[PDB]
Amino acid sequence: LAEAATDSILDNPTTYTTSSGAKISGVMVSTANVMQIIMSLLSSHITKETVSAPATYGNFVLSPENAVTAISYHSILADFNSYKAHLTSGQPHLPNDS
Amino acid sequence: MENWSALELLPKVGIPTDFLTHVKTSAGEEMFEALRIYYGDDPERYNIH
Repeated sequence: LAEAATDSILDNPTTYTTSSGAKISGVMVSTANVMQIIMSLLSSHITKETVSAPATYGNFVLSPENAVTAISYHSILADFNSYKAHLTSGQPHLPNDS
Repeated sequence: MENWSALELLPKVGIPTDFLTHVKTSAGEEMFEALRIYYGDDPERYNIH
């Protein structure tokens, strides 16, 4: 039942890992009765472990590419040589929420 | 320890390896890291854009 599932396009290798290096492959959920039966029957393979999990939710991140589209639109729309945000000194910096 | 590395074939194709450091220093390590994340180069640290 666990083997038949296809894997996902996204999977962070550092999240949901046990105290050892083992990677968690998935989760089985069922009512209380089924879990009682399984934990009684297959007690040898069951084990209680500590698992590292994401402490907080994920963030909205704005794609760096869409700055290029905005700059192209401004190139069309801005006055002759009036636009200047695309050139600057020092390290280049894209507006970001990091 | 790999059979061979991607950097080794860069001179064969016609791009010197030192040029990669030129691009990295031009990007400034802030925008470079943002773009490297965006392109999916770091699985340990990825978010949906």
